[PDB]
Amino acid sequence: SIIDQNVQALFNEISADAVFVTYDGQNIKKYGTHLDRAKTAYIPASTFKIANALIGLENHKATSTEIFKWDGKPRAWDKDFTLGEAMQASTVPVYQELARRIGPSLMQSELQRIGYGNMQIGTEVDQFWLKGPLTITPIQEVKFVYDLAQGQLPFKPEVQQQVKEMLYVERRGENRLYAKSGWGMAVDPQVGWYVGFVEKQVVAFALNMQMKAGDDIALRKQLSLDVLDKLGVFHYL
Repeated sequence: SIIDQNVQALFNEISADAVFVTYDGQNIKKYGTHLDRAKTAYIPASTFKIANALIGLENHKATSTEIFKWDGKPRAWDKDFTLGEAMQASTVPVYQELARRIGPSLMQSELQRIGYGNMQIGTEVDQFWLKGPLTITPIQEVKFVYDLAQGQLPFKPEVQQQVKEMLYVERRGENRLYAKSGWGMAVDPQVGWYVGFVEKQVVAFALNMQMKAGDDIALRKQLSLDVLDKLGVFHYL
């Protein structure tokens, strides 16, 4: 139980309300300073690129090799991107284009079919994950990416594999970290995400915390890695 205590003391210096959820396919565990966040719905922000990529590839609106060309309008995003490149750079305009290719009718039925969050897209097909009304709980996120890791989402296995590897961050020996960050700036309060999984057996995780303008952009990932290390899920080299 000192493992749990070590994790909790990490959050002790973090002033922002935070929860960190893990899921190993059987047990949900919750850490942080405000555990109720785990069952509160928030906008997915850029964590929604996982579901967007899946829906896009599944419905033949893009391939993982296709290049989304820069249109010359300044946005490091000022270049051509594959979905994979755009995933890691978190290039919002690229995924907005993908959403526009899917269209509101397909996006709506797909989110309903897979049961993603509250499954609400409103009237703007390229804004709903950034401004609402789409919301999802951290627990929902961890179960979602857990299924992705296992190829058990309701998509073609090849589609799940392609998106899975777009999330690949690093390996340590044989252990692999997959992750996607998010920062919903257009909502009040702002929400920060770091969701992913470690493939050893799979342990999915979701950091979910309050954000404010000026916050360190690297904190989400460093905090998450520190926690995964303390839990012994992904030890530092």
